[PDB]
Amino acid sequence: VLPNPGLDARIPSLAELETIEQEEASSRPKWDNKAQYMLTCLGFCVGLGNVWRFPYLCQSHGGGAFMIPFLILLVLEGIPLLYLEFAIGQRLRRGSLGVWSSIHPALKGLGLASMLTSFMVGLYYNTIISWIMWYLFNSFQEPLPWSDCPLNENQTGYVDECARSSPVDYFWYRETLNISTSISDSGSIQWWMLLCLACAWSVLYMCTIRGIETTGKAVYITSTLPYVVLTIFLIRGLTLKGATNGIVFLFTPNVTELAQPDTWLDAGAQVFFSFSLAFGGLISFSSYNSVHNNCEKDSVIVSIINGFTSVYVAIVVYSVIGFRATQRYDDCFSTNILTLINGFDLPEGNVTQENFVDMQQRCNASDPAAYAQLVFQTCDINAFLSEAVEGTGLAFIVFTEAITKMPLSPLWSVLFFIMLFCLGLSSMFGNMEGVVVPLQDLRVIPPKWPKEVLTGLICLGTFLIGFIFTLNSGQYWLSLLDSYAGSIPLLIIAFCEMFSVVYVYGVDRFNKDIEFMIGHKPNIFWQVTWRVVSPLLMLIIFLFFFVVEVSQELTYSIWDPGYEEFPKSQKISYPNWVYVVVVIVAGVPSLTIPGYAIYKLIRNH
Amino acid sequence: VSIWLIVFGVVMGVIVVGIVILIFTGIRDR
Ligand SMILES: CCCCCCCCCCCCCCCCCC(=O)OC[C@H](COP(=O)(O)O)OC(=O)CCCCCCCCCCCCCCCCC
Ligand SMILES: CCCCCCCCCCCCCCCCCC(=O)OC[C@H](COP(=O)(O)O)OC(=O)CCCCCCCCCCCCCCCCC
Ligand SMILES: *[C@@H]1O[C@H](CO)[C@@H](O[C@@H]2O[C@H](CO)[C@@H](O)[C@H](O)[C@H]2NC(C)=O)[C@H](O)[C@H]1NC(C)=O
Ligand SMILES: *[C@@H]1O[C@H](CO)[C@@H](O)[C@H](O)[C@H]1NC(C)=O
Ligand SMILES: *[C@@H]1O[C@H](CO)[C@@H](O)[C@H](O)[C@H]1NC(C)=O
Ligand SMILES: *[C@@H]1O[C@H](CO)[C@@H](O)[C@H](O)[C@H]1NC(C)=O
Ligand SMILES: *[C@@H]1O[C@H](CO)[C@@H](O)[C@H](O)[C@H]1NC(C)=O
Repeated sequence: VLPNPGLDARIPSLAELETIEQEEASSRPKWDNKAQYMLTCLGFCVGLGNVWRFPYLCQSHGGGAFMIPFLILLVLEGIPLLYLEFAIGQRLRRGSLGVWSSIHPALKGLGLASMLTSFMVGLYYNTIISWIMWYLFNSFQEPLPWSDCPLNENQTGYVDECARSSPVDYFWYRETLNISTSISDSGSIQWWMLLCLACAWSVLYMCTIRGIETTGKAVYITSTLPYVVLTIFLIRGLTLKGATNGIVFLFTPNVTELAQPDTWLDAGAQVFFSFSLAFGGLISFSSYNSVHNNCEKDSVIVSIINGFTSVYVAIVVYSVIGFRATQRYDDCFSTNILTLINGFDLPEGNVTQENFVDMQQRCNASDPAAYAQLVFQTCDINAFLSEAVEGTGLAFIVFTEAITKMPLSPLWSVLFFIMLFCLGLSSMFGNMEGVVVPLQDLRVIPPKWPKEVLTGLICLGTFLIGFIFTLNSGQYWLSLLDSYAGSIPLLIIAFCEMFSVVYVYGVDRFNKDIEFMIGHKPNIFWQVTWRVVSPLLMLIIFLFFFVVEVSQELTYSIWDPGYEEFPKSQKISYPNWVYVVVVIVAGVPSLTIPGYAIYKLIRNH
Repeated sequence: VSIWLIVFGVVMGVIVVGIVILIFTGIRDR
C-alpha cells in the first residue's frame, strides 16, 4: 500500500520458486526430517522463563484468572505474529536481515535490531547456564554443600552470616557469587565462576559448530529430556506432604487484579518471550523448509504446546513451593510446642497441634508470671506460601532447599540441574542462530574461512565480554540488563514486522503468495488480526510501558551482611551513571530502526 | 579432592575431545 517501486527483480518470483529448491540443495542447508524442525522450534520457545518467571506472574497477578488474560492476549498477538513470521521466511528464502532488506532496502534496521537484541539476550543467558552447571558439579556427594553451615576458625560456632541467614542463602551469596554490597564496589574475576563460564561457552561451541547439521541431533536430545524430567518431577512432587496445598493457592481467582494496567503489560510481554518473536531466529529456521510446507498448521501446533507447557511447569513448581511451606510451618509449630514443654514440665507427646490454644490458657490459669517470658511465633500458611522470589531465587535458594529434605537428596539435584541445563542449551541454539546468520549477509569475513571459523570467533568474542558477570558485583549487572533490554527491543521490533509486511510488502501480494504454497487463502480471523487488531493491541502494550516506567521508583536489591536488621531486604536506588547503561542496552536496538531509515533516505536524495 | 573439580575435569575432557573429533570430520568433507 505504501508506494515502494522495484519490488520485483529484487525478491524471487512465484513461477521461479518451483525450480529454486532443486538448486539450493547445494550452498544452503536443509532439514533432515519435519520433527527436526518442530523440536528445534519448541526448544527456542520453551526455556528458563516458564520456570521462574511465569508461575510467579500467574499467581502474583491474581492467578487462576491471569490464565484468562494470558490466554486472550495469546490468540491475538502470539498466534498472528508467529504465523506471519513462519510464512515470511519460507517465501523470501533468506535469513532475518535478508528478508527486510529485500522489501524496501532502505528499511534494513529490523535485521540490525534483531542482531543486537539476540547478542544481548544470549550474552547473559550464557551466564545463567554458567551458574546452573556450577550447581551440577557440586552434586554427586551425599551431604550437599548447601545443607549445613561451615565452622569459622576455632570450631566452636558457625560462621556469623550463615547463622543469621539460611545455609542455602549462604551458599549463593558467599560461596558461589562472593557478592559485594553495591554495584559500585567490584573486585577480581573470581576464578571458579570463570572456569564455569569457559565450560558453558565450550559446550555451546560444540553443538552449533557446523550450522544446522549439528544442532539437529542436539535439538533431539536437548528437547525431549527436559520433558521427561519435568514429568518425573510431577509424580514425586504430588506425593510429598504439601502439594495440593500449593496447587490450590496458585489457582485462587482474585478478579480485582484484572483491572490493572500493570497486569496486561507483563501478561503481554511474556507472550513475546514465551515465544521467540522479534528475535530473528524463527525466520532463519523457517527458510530451510520446502516451498509447499504447511506453515499454517505449524504455527498452531507450536503455540498449543507452548500454551500447555506454561501451565504444566507451574503445576510442578508450585507443588514444591507447597511442600516447602508445609515443612517450614511444621518446623515452626514444633518449636512453639517445645517452648512450653521446656517451661511447664509436661510429658513428651503432650500438647500437640490439635491442642495448642487450649493448652496455652491452661498454663496461664495454672500459674501467672511464668507465661510472660515465653516467646511464641505467629507463623501460619499463606505467609509461607507468599514470598515474592523471582528470576534466580526460584532455583537456587527455594527449589534446592526443598530437595535436601527429600529422601534421595543427591539424585533429585542431578536430575533437576541437567533439565535446566537442557532448557538453557536449546534457547542458546536459538540465539546463536540469531547472531551468526545476519553476520554472513553483512559479509564481514571473505567467502573463504568455513562455518567452523565464524562460529568460533563469536563464541570466543562473547566469552571475553562475559567477564563482567564474574566479578564480585556481577549479579547486580545481570539483574540490571535483563528486563529492560528484552522488553523494549522485543516490543518495538515486533511492531514493525507486522507493519512492513501488511503495508509495505502488501497484504494482497502476501495472500496470493501464501495460497501458492498451501492453497486456501487465509480466513477472516487471519485477515482481521493482521490488519487492525494486532497492530492496535501492540500499541497499548507500548503505551503502558511509559506509564509503569515513570512511577515505579527504580531500585535494586543488595545483600550487605554487615548491616543493621540484616536478613529482610534492601533497596538502595541505582547511581546516576547507570542511565548511560540503560540508554545503551534498550535504546540503540530501538533506534537503529529509524536511524538507518533516515540515513538511507538522505544518501540518495 | 575438592569433588567438584574432578567432575568438571571429566566434563571438560569430553567437551574438548568432541570439539576435536568435530573439526577433523569437517576436513574429511572436502
Ligand atoms: C495438549 C498438549 C499436548 C500435545 C497436544 C498436541 C497438539 C494437537 C492440537 C491440534 C493439532 C492438529 C491441528 C490442529 C488444528 C490445525 C488446523 C488448522 O489450523 O486449519 C486452519 C483453520 C481452518 O482453515 P480454513 O480451511 O481456511 O478455514 O483455520 C484456523 O486455524 C483458525 C484457528 C485460529 C487459531 C486459534 C487456535 C487456538 C489455540 C488455543 C490457545 C492456546 C490453548 C492452550 C491451553 C492449554 C491446552 C493444552
Ligand atoms: C589477511 C588478513 C586476514 C588474516 C589475518 C588473521 C585473521 C585473524 C586470525 C584468524 C585465525 C583463524 C583463521 C585461520 C585461517 C582460516 C582458513 C583455514 O583455516 O583453512 C585451512 C584449513 C584447511 O586447509 P587444507 O588442509 O589445506 O585444506 O581449514 C581448517 O583447518 C579450518 C579448521 C577449523 C578451525 C576452527 C577453529 C578456530 C576457532 C576456534 C575457536 C574455539 C572457541 C571455543 C569456545 C570458546 C572457549 C572460550
Ligand atoms: C486482589 O488484588 C487486589 C489488587 O491489588 C489486592 O489489593 C490491594 O490491597 C492493598 C493492601 O495492602 C491496598 O493497599 C491496595 O490499594 C489494594 N488495591 C486495590 C486496587 O484496591 C488484594 O490484596 C488481592 N486479594 C488478596 C486476597 O490478596
Ligand atoms: C575463636 O578463634 C580465635 C582465633 O581465630 C581465638 O582467638 C578465640 O579464642 C576463639 N574463641 C574461642 C571461644 O575459642
Ligand atoms: C571473595 O573471596 C575472597 C576469598 O576467596 C575474599 O578474600 C574476599 O574478601 C571476597 N570478597 C568480598 C567482597 O568479600
Ligand atoms: C497430655 O497430658 C494430659 C494430662 O494428664 C493427658 O490427659 C493427655 O492424655 C496427654 N496427651 C497425650 C497425647 O498423651
Ligand atoms: C495468659 O497469657 C495470654 C497471652 O497474653 C493472655 O491472653 C491471657 O489472658 C493470660 N491469662 C490470664 C488469666 O490473664
